[PDB]
Amino acid sequence: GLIVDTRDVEERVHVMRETKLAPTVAHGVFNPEFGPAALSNKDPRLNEGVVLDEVIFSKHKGDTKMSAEDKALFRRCAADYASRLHSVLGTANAPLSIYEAIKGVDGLDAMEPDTAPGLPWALQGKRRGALIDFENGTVGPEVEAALKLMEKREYKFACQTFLKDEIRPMEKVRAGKTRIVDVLPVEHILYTRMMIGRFCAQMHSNNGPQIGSAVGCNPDVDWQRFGTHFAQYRNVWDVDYSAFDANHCSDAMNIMFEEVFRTEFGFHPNAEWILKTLVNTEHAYENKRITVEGGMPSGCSATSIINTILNNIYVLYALRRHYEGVELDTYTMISYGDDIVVASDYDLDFEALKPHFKSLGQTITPADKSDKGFVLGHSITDVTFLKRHFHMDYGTGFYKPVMASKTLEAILSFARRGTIQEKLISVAGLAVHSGPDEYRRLFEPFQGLFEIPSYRSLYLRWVNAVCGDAAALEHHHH
Ligand SMILES: [Mn+2]
Repeated sequence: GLIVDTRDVEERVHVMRETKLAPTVAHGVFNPEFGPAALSNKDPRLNEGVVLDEVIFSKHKGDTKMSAEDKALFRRCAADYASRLHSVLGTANAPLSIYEAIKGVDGLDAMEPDTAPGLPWALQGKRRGALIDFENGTVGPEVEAALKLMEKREYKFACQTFLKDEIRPMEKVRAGKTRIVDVLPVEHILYTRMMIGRFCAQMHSNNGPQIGSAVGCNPDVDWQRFGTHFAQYRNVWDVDYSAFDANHCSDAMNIMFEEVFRTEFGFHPNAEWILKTLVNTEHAYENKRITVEGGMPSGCSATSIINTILNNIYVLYALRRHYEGVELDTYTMISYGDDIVVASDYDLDFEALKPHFKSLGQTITPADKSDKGFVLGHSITDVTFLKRHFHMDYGTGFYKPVMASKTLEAILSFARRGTIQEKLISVAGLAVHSGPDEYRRLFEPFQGLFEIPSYRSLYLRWVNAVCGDAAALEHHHH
């Protein structure tokens, strides 16, 4: 994004906090090169010269204005992807009711009752529950008023910069690279869900290579589906971006919103409008108000879907900008936000695509260090996706999502107080695919103090999850 204005105002929107994460018993055993992100400039771990807001907004180094020709190409790619998307999902894209937007529907989680309400409510000491009845799925007069402004396209708002309390590599922690959540007003999230939540629900339910989206997938179940699909192709590329969300140019965002969320695909006219309010945004950090043109705000509602859609269009765009005769069946891919796996039988020169991604303001690099850039010949078993490898389970012959042990060690080394038992059961679901020896080793520090699921129990759970028929078939003989 391009920072076009910065000004100081009277109202100080607080951003500095103390971490809720503490080391666990596993920290002393694994000693990970990971720690809680700095949530304050006074944090002693920070390097000299580090000012949080400067580092946080340093990713905004311009809004790439695409040529007329490139925008035309982009719109064709956006429309072609949209065509695939709405062919698979259908056109049942009318607004959710206020009740449905709050309470959720099949394939769309309910709204969080006690997360940050955003501005100006945070400054007024009003929590989300003061504005919305999450039990009954109704809204108070303030939100009702705001919804009318959105209906009339007169609604304006500021985003609240919220520091992400999370574990990061210590290199990034000390550099002040604390990630953020751009907290939009609760009514904006509500209306966005009203406008495109039905579409988002359908995206989740139809996740896969066909629509190029893994959003709403269950890695336990879907690694078999994804792994088997990508194993059929000669080439598989693990592509990485740098600041994917920040570098979405306004042209790309606008054109995507225009082609994907058209009224002819069942959307209300304000679906495009409310999405377009994400393009030029004002961000509150303490007394500073920073206006950014371009880039996707780091939200938690429709952000992953939007980023996933753009990722799909980018690949089509880049390939078509370099090669002639490129269509959606020239390659295959799946994406979750910035994360992406691409495959094709064609020897696609991904190194040569670099400048074409650059015309979108995006910088692509291979997942591995840089073996003289991108290369052909890699398979599904070489790549990572959602921090998970595609490994073959010897017991079943199904693909399983295997996380690196150092990742799991880092995850296990920290936790929010009072949540550890819950976290361990969750992480056990991730760790089971590493095998019984590694599973045992990872949870050994917690044995006795907490209930650790048996490897056996999680393996059997997984077998049925990935293939119920296989689980059944194993009981045919004594
Ligand atoms: Mn990657």
